[PDB]
Amino acid sequence: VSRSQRAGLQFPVGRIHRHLKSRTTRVGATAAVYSAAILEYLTAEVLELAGNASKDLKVKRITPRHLQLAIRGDEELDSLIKATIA
Amino acid sequence: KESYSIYVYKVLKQVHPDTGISSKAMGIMNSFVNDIFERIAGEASRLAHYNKRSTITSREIQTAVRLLLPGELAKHAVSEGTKAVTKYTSAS
Amino acid sequence: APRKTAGNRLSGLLEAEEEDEFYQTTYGGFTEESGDDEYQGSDTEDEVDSDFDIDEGSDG
Repeated sequence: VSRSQRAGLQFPVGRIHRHLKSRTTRVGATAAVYSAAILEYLTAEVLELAGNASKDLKVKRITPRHLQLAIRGDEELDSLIKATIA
Repeated sequence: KESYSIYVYKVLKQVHPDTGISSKAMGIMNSFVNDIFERIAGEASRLAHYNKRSTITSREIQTAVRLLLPGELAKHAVSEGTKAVTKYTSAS
Repeated sequence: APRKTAGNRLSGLLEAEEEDEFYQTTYGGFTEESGDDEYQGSDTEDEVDSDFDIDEGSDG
């Protein structure tokens, strides 16, 4: 069915393919599928940690402080965001 | 610049189906995803030029991921990426 | 004579402050704010371009 469904992804491989084309001005399907999977994985990792931080609250909702706990609290995520900004 | 917030939300449903996210926190997630993607895409372009590849494929993405992602993030991301590509190139 | 440890924690402290500032400024700051509404989730379509499934592809 959907190309993102074919890859088993929630992130949109067509949109990411166009984004890659825009930022690399040929982009194969596998580049877009792999990029989507990678962005989805990093997203899942940050949200898992952030949502763990927001457990124990009756209304479970991730705020910027939970994202801070998730990324700043994690040697790899913290170095990734620092390199990325700088 | 690009909007991935709705896909971030779907991933959140997967990892924590009872958990919401605030608008500002979602904005931070969208910003981070966009910046990480820009880095991967720039690196992949540089790798394809360096290796004289006419087309950016998952080989260049994977090398960029290894170069850019700290430690175990890279390992797990490479696993996930390879998995997705296998699924995409198989039948369904 | 001066002691050796004098001020030997100052640069760690400055690095900690710099990291504080980094998380208070990056992406608008990793800080809670009054009026921060819940993100309300409006799904979208994902169409691939014509050149999505392109063909992607020594002796001695």
